[PDB]
Amino acid sequence: ERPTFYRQELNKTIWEVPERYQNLSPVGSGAYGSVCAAFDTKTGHRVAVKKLSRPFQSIIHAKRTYRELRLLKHMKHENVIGLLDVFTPARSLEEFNDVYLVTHLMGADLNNIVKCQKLTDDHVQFLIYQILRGLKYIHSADIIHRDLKPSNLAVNEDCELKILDFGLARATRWYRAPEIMLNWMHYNQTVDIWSVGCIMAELLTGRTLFPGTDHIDQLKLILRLVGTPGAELLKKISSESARNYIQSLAQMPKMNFANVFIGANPLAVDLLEKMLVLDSDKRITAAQALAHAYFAQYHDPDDEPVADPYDQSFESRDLLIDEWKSLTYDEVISFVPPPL
Ligand SMILES: Cc1ccccc1-n1cc(C(=O)NCc2ncc(C(=O)N[C@@H](CCC3CCCCC3)C(N)=O)s2)cn1
Repeated sequence: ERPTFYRQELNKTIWEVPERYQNLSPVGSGAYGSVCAAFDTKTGHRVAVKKLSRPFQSIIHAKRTYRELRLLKHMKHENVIGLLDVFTPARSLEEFNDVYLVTHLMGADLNNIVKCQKLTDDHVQFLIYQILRGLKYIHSADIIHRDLKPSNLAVNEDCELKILDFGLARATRWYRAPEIMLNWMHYNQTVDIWSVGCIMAELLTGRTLFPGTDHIDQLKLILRLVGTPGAELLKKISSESARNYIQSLAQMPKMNFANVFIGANPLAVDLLEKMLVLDSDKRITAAQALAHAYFAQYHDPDDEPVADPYDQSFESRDLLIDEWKSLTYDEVISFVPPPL
């Protein structure tokens, strides 16, 4: 039942796509990759079409291609980007050299909702609720985002939010957890919870919480708010050199957040305290945060679903370039679209 394709020049390359997709036009000025908006003649809705770059040039390109298709095929949740379609003009494995991914077309990213102005407390509740609902789902599959920031979060006009990643699945360091920038090495899923705390502060105040000029300055701004490590945290660091280094960027106590977020909802301030903890073993989880009193008007414990298990064992394998290309071809052929 193979569709009829048509060719055109877009982004100075030949795009070849099913006649299903009409009125292609480049969007994002390069910020999303090679992406066009299009009209889906099957549904009457607009979609985003991404063309992958040199997908089987090398073992590293081939494994990156496979990884992104496996992640997108897994994600089935309202608050996470999903795969509407995946296609290739190739009629066989022999001629397989191009991959196209189709998602929802979003309206605006969170920088374009905030625009350096405060949001209302009710609007902040609704946005952060949806990010946490998405993160409960991703974390339940043992997937960590690792680069959450306003540019990777997007809404429609009804303010319905989805999580995406415009980088390489694993630019600015303003949203990065302190353990990552201190090279502490034993990361857990609450690196994403740190990023959510920074984003929530920014929605409430209209300003960046930790706008560091450089790597050193980023850590000094963090430690001025959250303080020098306590005795319980220092006991979990191996190297004398690492313990000296963190203490040399601090020598200062944790501030009370009630003194920093003047005018804010006291439940907002309590939740920010539980997200922005230096010791990642003591940081609140996505599931715990959804039950916090700050989200009473939105929380439904019966509609905060978890993921099917995600087999990540390919990440440990060393395969030949034609093997990664064949595994990718099989995943295109096996795709089942979501319901109309
Ligand atoms: C028009 C607009 C306006 C304002 C903001 C955003 C948008 N906008 C851009 C797209 C888009 O590029 N869609 C095509 C895509 N293919 C692939 C995508 C993607 O997110 N891969 C991830 C997938 C895996 C992650 C895993 C963590 C959770 C999020 C998905 C990756 N880098 O491998 S997104 C849709 N809407």
